Amino acid sequence: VKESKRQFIFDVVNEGGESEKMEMFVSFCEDTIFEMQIAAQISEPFWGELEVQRVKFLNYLSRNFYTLRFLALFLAFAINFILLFYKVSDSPPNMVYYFLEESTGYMEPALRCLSLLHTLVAFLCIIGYNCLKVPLVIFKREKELARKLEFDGLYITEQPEDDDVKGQWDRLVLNTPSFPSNYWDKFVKRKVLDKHGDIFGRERIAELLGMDLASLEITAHNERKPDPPPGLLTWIMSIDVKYQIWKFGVIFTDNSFLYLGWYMVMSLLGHYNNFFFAAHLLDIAMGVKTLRTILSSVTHNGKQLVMTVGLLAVVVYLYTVVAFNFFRKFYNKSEDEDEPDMKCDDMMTCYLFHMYVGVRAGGGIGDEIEDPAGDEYELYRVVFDITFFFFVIVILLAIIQGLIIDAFGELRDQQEQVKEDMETKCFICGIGSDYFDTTPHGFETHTLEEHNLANYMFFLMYLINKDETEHTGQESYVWKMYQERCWDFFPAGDCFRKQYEDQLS
Amino acid sequence: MVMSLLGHYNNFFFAAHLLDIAMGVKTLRTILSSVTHNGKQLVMTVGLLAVVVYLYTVVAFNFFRKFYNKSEDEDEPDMKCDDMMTCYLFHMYVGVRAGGGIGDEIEDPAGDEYELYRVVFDITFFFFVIVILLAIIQGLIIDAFG
Amino acid sequence: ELRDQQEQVKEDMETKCFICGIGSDYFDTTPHGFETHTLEEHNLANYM
Amino acid sequence: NFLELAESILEYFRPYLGRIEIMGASRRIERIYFEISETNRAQWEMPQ
Ligand SMILES: CCCCCCCC/C=C\CCCCCCCC(=O)OC[C@H](COP(=O)(O)OCC[N+](C)(C)C)OC(=O)CCCCCCC/C=C\CCCCCCCC
Ligand SMILES: CCCCCCCC/C=C\CCCCCCCC(=O)OC[C@H](COP(=O)(O)OCC[N+](C)(C)C)OC(=O)CCCCCCC/C=C\CCCCCCCC
Ligand SMILES: CCCCCCCC/C=C\CCCCCCCC(=O)OC[C@H](COP(=O)(O)OCC[N+](C)(C)C)OC(=O)CCCCCCC/C=C\CCCCCCCC
Ligand SMILES: CCCCCCCC/C=C\CCCCCCCC(=O)OC[C@H](COP(=O)(O)OCC[N+](C)(C)C)OC(=O)CCCCCCC/C=C\CCCCCCCC
Ligand SMILES: Nc1ncnc2c1ncn2[C@@H]1O[C@H](COP(=O)(O)OP(=O)(O)OP(=O)(O)O)[C@@H](O)[C@H]1O
Ligand SMILES: Nc1ncnc2c1ncn2[C@@H]1O[C@H](COP(=O)(O)OP(=O)(O)OP(=O)(O)O)[C@@H](O)[C@H]1O
Ligand SMILES: CCC(C)(C)C(=O)O[C@H]1C[C@@H](C)C=C2C=C[C@H](C)[C@H](CC[C@@H]3C[C@@H](O)CC(=O)O3)[C@H]21
Ligand SMILES: CCC(C)(C)C(=O)O[C@H]1C[C@@H](C)C=C2C=C[C@H](C)[C@H](CC[C@@H]3C[C@@H](O)CC(=O)O3)[C@H]21
Ligand SMILES: CCC(C)(C)C(=O)O[C@H]1C[C@@H](C)C=C2C=C[C@H](C)[C@H](CC[C@@H]3C[C@@H](O)CC(=O)O3)[C@H]21
Ligand SMILES: Cn1c(=O)c2c(ncn2C)n(C)c1=O
Ligand SMILES: [Ca+2]
Ligand SMILES: [Zn+2]
Ligand SMILES: [Zn+2]
Repeated sequence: VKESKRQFIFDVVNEGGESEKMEMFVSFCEDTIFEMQIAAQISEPFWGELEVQRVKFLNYLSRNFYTLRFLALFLAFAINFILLFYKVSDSPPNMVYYFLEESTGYMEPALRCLSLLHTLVAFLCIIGYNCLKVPLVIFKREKELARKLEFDGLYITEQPEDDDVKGQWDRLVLNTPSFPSNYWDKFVKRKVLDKHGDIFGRERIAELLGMDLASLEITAHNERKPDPPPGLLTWIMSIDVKYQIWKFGVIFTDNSFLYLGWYMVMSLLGHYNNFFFAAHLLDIAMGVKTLRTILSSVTHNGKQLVMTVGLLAVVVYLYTVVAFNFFRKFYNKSEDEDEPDMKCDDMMTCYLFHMYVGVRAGGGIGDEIEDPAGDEYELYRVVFDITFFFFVIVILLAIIQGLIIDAFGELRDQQEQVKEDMETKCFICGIGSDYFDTTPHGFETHTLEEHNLANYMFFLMYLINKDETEHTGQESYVWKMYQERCWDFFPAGDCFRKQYEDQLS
Repeated sequence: MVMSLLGHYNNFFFAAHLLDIAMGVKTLRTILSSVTHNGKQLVMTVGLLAVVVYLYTVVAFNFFRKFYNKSEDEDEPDMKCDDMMTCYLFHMYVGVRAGGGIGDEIEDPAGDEYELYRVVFDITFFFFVIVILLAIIQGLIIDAFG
Repeated sequence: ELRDQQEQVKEDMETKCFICGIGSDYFDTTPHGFETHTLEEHNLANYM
Repeated sequence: NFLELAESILEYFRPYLGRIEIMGASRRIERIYFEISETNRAQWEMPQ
């Protein structure tokens, strides 16, 4: 929860607007409450016994999801260390033989054991993710969909944009019997019907949301408790195929799940050829935090880097055109005078030669083409080579390096800005420290005892847990504002000390 | 003091005391703080470079073994990628130090059925190992200064 | 320097009224005061 | 009470009620209300 809080604070301070700050804060509180419920559920203490064991096993996997990921990383490193001993031969230990060359004779069985263990651990990581993180993904998707239905009439008054793939896919879940499965609000359909029913048609809304108007009054009329046995037939009857399809689409579109799935696929391939296990070494980027931060420097300006490489390609093409039209005689790469090897007698070969050799050469294409001294075009050739060296080797590569350096600087600036904002301003009311520090340790007192965001989260939890008939006046006021999604109760630019400055003085 | 005593055993051990300038001179200490400020990031970057070079070594060992002959004598070839350990050492020792990457030091691919594969191999090695990772190191140092 | 120019423009627009020049700090004494001021009181689009 | 009863009219004319502030002949800041035409708003919102 602390890591989630830090990530949320960073996101709000960097990519956030003061107008939506409180909306995002309340959304974070909702997500944190759901995550707390998941953590409590997985916390440690024939069909019935099997269910008990299955639940315990899944809870164990969810609890040790990260330990399993680290174990997978370790197993990949061990497998690759073993692979370092591979050798190739033309005879068994014209087709070639690959075999480990080690004295002990134990590495190969160790390799088999480690490969099997790695595949098993990858599978367990997928299961642990599906049990620990997917619930929050579905919760967020359902919450967003419900809000867009009730307060925006997304599929009633408006429509998706024909390119909002998420909006188009969410159309599959609207009429499912179990749409709000993770999101807490189980009456979103009733609320939407009551809100947009009259202007859009109650029957039309009921068809859109898959509601049975007639029976929905009966439900309120009396209490019906069914008696479903553990029968697999009953479980099949309970399965909601359309909702399951929508959920699987969401999951298979989620990035982390796809990453883990491709990890598992790569392990299975490693069983086919052990060298496929090398792909799992790239896992360090996702695993280690320091490496992830370092790689963010490259990926921050990735679009600019790709565009720079494209510009380099275009410039090299222009140089290739000039060479192909004027300097063809200098591109002979064969010492044998009998059989010349001209590298610029056709544009494709000349372009490949330039891009492959001149770009990698320390001094450009002049290092690798014939010396121009004594030729009628000597000055033209030296200008050609010098300009190639200065534009392609000195400047464009300098552009790439400068992009990386600027990425480093900008990321550090973002971190410093977040730190300074948190240390010089209240996250809730926005008043600066300077005002509060007129009293000794005033800012610290204010942010720890008066406007603590943790205290606001705790208040939301307390309101949810308390009975409504027991709410005080202020609790009822805040509860009504929460239900209406009005964030006016949050103090903005004001505080108790400001309100009672003279009385408190 | 131990190093001085050793210098009495062999006079060349007295060279170790030249490193004392880092602690002694203030300007040099400040300059070296630029390197040491992001030392963890520099070490992690070197590790990432090792991993990337290992991946390139795996690809070369499986596909481009014929290009890694470093012997002119046709009688006695010297293949540098007929075993993974030798290929990895060759890559990390020669390709990283080469100005244009491993393509500078392996055999020319022109005329081979895998020519385009080889040029993609060499160009990507040059751009990822020589241009970007070393640029990451230099940028870390510059950011430390700033 | 180019990144600094972009950031400076963004910060100036988000921390000060383009017309009167008063800073956000003053307006934000009222809830969402700066947003209200720049959308409903001193909107340059409204001047056009 | 009148504003609550006129909520619908105010909501309907919200996009067309231009509001600015000027330093008037009285040496005081004055609020000015005027009509924004639909064509004017559309042309202003054109991407160019
Ligand atoms: C997607 C970009 C590349 C991803 C890396 C690997 C490709 C994985 C993915 C997808 C397409 C595969 C579909 C075909 C599957 C069959 C595999 C195959 O066709 O098997 C050919 C050779 C292995 O030979 P074999 O079948 O005779 O084995 C002995 C088995 N017997 C004796 C029974 C014949 O395949 C080999 O060479 C395996 C070892 C060398 C290949 C490089 C893998 C590890 C090296 C570096 C890390 C991965 C590269 C990182 C790239 C990141 C940028 C995207
Ligand atoms: C932005 C980075 C990309 C730029 C790449 C180039 C930068 C560095 C370049 C070049 C310096 C060498 C200039 C080219 C050599 C000209 C030699 C010359 O002048 O000999 C007069 C020629 C010979 O006559 P011919 O009938 O036998 O050959 C033409 C008939 N054919 C083509 C069918 C054989 O007659 C003629 O073509 C008259 C001239 C034709 C029109 C001028 C076009 C020449 C090409 C490039 C000029 C721009 C580069 C200079 C700017 C440098 C700063 C970046
Ligand atoms: C800890 C990392 C390396 C530290 C540098 C030196 C090692 C010091 C430390 C510890 C372990 C030593 C334990 C064994 C002590 C015996 C020394 C030894 O076994 O003596 C072998 C040779 C000297 O030959 P000798 O005995 O025949 O002398 C003639 C004497 N008679 C004629 C009687 C035979 O030792 C030689 O080569 C001495 C001269 C060359 C060795 C380099 C020393 C100075 C060069 C550069 C600065 C130091 C390197 C900076 C590294 C910083 C990164 C950590
Ligand atoms: C992140 C930085 C690290 C990445 C390092 C690599 C980056 C630059 C790399 C490479 C371009 C060359 C691609 C590899 C050459 C493939 C040649 C080919 O395609 O000939 C089809 C082969 C020949 O069949 P065979 O049975 O005789 O040889 C397999 C049996 N054995 C291994 C036992 C001999 O059949 C096959 O293996 C079918 C293909 C096997 C599955 C694909 C795996 C190939 C290896 C790497 C692909 C990823 C690099 C491309 C991405 C570049 C952007 C970074
Ligand atoms: N409304 C606010 N509520 C809480 N902290 C605030 C608020 N406004 C500003 N801050 C500042 O945010 C920082 C919060 O400290 P911090 O997150 O380190 O505390 P913590 O509970 O020990 O958690 P952690 O150790 O996980 O970071 C402090 O500088 C506090 O002054
Ligand atoms: N006098 C002002 N008039 C308008 N915006 C102002 C003024 N002073 C400051 N601003 C700020 O300038 C920014 C204007 O927002 P912005 O230009 O993004 O709005 P827009 O109408 O949606 O246009 P666009 O999406 O094309 O940028 C807001 O941060 C607003 O607070
Ligand atoms: C085994 C270790 C991993 C990191 C999964 C891997 O192999 O990744 C690369 C490298 C190469 C060796 C082989 C690959 C095979 C197929 C896909 C494209 C995969 C990337 C996974 C995508 C992209 C991610 O960014 C997030 C996401 O959703 O899935 C890719
Ligand atoms: C007159 C003295 C020199 C030195 C030629 C001059 O002024 O510039 C040089 C050097 C540098 C300063 C700038 C230059 C860039 C482009 C032009 C074309 C020129 C090359 C002259 C061509 C090359 C051959 O065709 C022979 C010939 O006479 O014409 C060159
Ligand atoms: C079709 C025209 C070319 C030029 C091949 C193309 O499209 O891409 C090239 C150049 C560049 C743009 C991108 C590429 C990266 C990877 C692929 C595999 C490809 C190599 C094609 C392989 C090599 C040999 O096996 C021969 C063969 O036919 O297949 C290459
Ligand atoms: C606003 N809100 C919630 O945020 C909430 C809730 N139950 C759980 N959460 C998380 N209830 C009933 C609720 O009204
Ligand atoms: Ca009561
Ligand atoms: Zn406050
Ligand atoms: Zn103003």
